[PDB]
Amino acid sequence: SSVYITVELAIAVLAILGNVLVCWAVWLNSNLQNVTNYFVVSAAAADILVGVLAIPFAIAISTGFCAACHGCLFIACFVLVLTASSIFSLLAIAIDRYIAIRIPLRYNGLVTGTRAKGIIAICWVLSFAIGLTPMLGWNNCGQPKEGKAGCGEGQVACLFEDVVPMNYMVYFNFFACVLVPLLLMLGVYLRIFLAARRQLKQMESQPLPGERARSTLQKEVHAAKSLAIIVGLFALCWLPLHIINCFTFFCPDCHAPLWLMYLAIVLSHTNSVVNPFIYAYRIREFRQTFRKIIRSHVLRQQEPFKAAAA
Ligand SMILES: CCNC(=O)[C@H]1O[C@@H](n2cnc3c(N)nc(NCCc4ccc(CCC(=O)O)cc4)nc32)[C@H](O)[C@@H]1O
Repeated sequence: SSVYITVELAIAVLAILGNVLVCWAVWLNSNLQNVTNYFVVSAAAADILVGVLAIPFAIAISTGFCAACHGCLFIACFVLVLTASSIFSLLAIAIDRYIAIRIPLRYNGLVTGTRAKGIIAICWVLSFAIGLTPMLGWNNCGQPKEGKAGCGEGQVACLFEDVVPMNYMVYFNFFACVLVPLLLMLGVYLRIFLAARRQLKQMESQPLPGERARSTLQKEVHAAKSLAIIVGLFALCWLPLHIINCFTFFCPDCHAPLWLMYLAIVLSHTNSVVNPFIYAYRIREFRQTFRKIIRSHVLRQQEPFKAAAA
């Protein structure tokens, strides 16, 4: 459906705009320049690449244009590399927040700029490795479906499920790229929520009653509700599609309809617009820099059209 195409491109636009806004905001505002926001900006940079490249490629993965088998496989693998990078760098934000809340005394000496650049280098090496695995031999290109070839000789209708094996999708891709990060981000959230709960408990003993503690609680509560949003949206966005993959593979009896496939693919991509944008938006310092960039842009654009009194 062209309804799928337009929704897909609408999301691609929002993915670029929101995340460019996050990258501009960190580049302009001096106060936003800390190690946490290197992770935020890396997730944002990975989201831009999803919007600019991965989403267009994922549309071609549905249109079924005629291509060589491995060339079609190449396009599908690149979707996987670019989406994985967006997941792994989002996970880095979560891990950074965990170390901030659990070990606040040692955070600065521990999460240094050199180490942060190392963590995101690993994210890409991970995304390349998992995403390009089907290219090294784990593919369906041994038996190209030539019945559908009206394609030329040695060409196939370029479909994801045609070229990418479902045992790779379920055993490797779903496990490594969705479930494990989701389980870890959930783990991180539960611990951050726990710390905040225990903190409030010990303030109720009121030995001070507390003002150093008062802000600590506010930090932990803020971090708790931010990570609830990250994880909740991540699960809402990525689980439906991958469960369908487990549906298709683990249950060869029972297949999902076409409209449902598109909806799930679209949902998978919308994680790139909301994560980590909503996390960023939730910080007041991000929100006020957003307002300044937007308002400045609108005023610089509208001023030539604004007539003086005479
Ligand atoms: C790292 C995580 N990456 C991903 O999950 C990314 O890969 C892609 N994807 C992961 N599973 C899948 C998946 N089952 N089908 C697709 N498209 C194919 C759509 C489709 C296939 C077959 C048929 C029936 C054939 C016919 O009779 O006409 C119709 C539509 N893309 C995926 C997504 O773009 C995601 O963002």
